[PDB]
Amino acid sequence: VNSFSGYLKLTDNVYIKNADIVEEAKKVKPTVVVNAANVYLKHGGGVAGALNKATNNAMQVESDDYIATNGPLKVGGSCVLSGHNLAKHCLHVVGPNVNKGEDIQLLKSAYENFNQHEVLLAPLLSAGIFGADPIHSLRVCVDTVRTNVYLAVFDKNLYDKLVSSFL
Ligand SMILES: Cc1ccc(C(N)=O)cn1
Repeated sequence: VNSFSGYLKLTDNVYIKNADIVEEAKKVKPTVVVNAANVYLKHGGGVAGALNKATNNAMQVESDDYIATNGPLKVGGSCVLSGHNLAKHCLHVVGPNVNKGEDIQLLKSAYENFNQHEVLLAPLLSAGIFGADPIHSLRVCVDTVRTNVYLAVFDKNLYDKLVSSFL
């Protein structure tokens, strides 16, 4: 048993809810919250800008030190950093950004990072301002992630479309 409430069960391991991932993280304090990161860990908008704002910019300060030491992530890659006031850990995962012309085949590689963690609170990778089709992102999630993932979908309209179109 875990602390996640109000989710619809899609599969053995994937759950979904219409929720603000920031508000969900603040309530649950999960072991792992996933950030929709870019390779530079520049958290300006969307899930990343919202998560970073909720940490009072401490996520960005930590991220800048990580990049100064290690250089940029790979598209499809990840790093584990602090969860600050939101979670124990933040898994920063880089899905391909369609609005930058990145290979959508890298979405499966991105979701494979989730398998290193038994339970995660996450957004749909490459959705929102990353430009991918969220229906596709949910299909890749279900077909790739084997650990227990609790998906937070900000848009109520999109949430309802994801549920009603799910095979
Ligand atoms: C303020 C806020 C919360 C959540 C998101 C999101 N999931 O893109 C964006 N902005």
